[PDB]
Amino acid sequence: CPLMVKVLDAVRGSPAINVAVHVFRKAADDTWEPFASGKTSESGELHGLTTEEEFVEGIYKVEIDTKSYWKALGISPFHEHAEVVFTANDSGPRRYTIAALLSPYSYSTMAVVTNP
Amino acid sequence: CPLMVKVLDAVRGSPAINVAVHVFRKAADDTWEPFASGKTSESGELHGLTTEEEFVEGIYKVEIDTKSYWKALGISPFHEHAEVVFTANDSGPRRYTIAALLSPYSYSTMAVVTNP
Amino acid sequence: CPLMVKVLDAVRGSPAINVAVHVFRKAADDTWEPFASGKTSESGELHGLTTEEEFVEGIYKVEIDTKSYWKALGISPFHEHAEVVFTANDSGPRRYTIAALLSPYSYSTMAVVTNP
Amino acid sequence: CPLMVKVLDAVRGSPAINVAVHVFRKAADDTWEPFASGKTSESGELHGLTTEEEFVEGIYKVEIDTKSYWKALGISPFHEHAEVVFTANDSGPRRYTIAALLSPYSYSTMAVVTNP
Repeated sequence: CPLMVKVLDAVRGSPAINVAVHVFRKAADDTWEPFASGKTSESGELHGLTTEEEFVEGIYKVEIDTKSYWKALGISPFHEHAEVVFTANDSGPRRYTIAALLSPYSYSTMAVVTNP
Repeated sequence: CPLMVKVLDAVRGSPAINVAVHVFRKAADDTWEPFASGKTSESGELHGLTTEEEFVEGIYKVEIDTKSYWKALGISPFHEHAEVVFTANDSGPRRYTIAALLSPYSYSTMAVVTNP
Repeated sequence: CPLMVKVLDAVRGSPAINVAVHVFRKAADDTWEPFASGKTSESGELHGLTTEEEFVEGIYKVEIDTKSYWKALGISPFHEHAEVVFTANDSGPRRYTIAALLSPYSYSTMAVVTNP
Repeated sequence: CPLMVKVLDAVRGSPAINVAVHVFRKAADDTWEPFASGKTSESGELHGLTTEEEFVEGIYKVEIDTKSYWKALGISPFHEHAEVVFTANDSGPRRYTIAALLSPYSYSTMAVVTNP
């Protein structure tokens, strides 16, 4: 559990279920290499993306596919996706929870970072 | 205009128009006394609530009638209203903008305090 | 667990620990009667406030004592407290998670409502 | 002015001044091509990015240099930058305001889309 993503739906007051999430890591040649992906569960949470060993220092991008979520609810949202870009593990291994609260024309995102 | 209120609708990506706003000031006996009120304009803003002379240091509450706003859109909301409670402090010249971003099950509020 | 409160600190990227929370329920004479209170744990969470039996239909106010939290960190925040006011259980018993994300001049609050 | 960006600082309750903002438009080959850029004004706003003629339908990215903003205040931030990605749609006349509310470990963004 060094990386967990949680997504909530501010319209329904619920977890955002079946939201696709793609994680990327910046490579040596400055491109975004695919790192891990998954979908949020019935709790709005996505666990198991990576391991402590694999989640090395680097610049990571978490891309939450909000448009597809809204569209399947009948809403035409503003954003294509929510993107969260951050340096990880640069002072040693940490645990990151990336949370997103979604509305059709707005989101917020928060990171909780803990040292195990 | 030392106090302005702005209300935005995160479902429709618009100003929140015709929202009732009530301002109170905490009295000596610790009750909330009516101070100012109005309805947001087409821009989601409510100007002209008070004056520099009248807006003395004290504890204020801004109550925003969110429930009625959502009910008029046919959307079931969580909150009865949104409440913003703060102390006004003389600390050189100051203007307060209270912003609220509304979703059915969530709101965020921000205060922007500036000196012209 | 019909009522849980979670508080996060957007400055530190952490749970907001030792935050006082007071819950009130609107009485028959339209006053706010004390209902329950507590403090957030090391996880930022406050569990055990009430029981399914005691948490009847009504209008509830959750008052999160944000000012005192900030002040003990050396920050002079804007708000006195964050207040969350809502009708509960009016279509039968539900479980409510009230979350707050705190910054010195801003907060957001979200409710997750589930039917057990 | 079909596109305006506003950036606010939730730690200090102020406009976020002198923040670099870069706008990109998605090209045919799926890369992000520079489109407009500037730095926020004393009001936290960036006006004059584009024109109605130039701002055709397409996918845009607004990148806000949050990290440099926080570093200048001596505050350690989580994100590399804040990114807002959206489709511009002709649907009668329209003006887009992209707002971002910044905290060290969190941001929220809102789009206000209006027709004069």
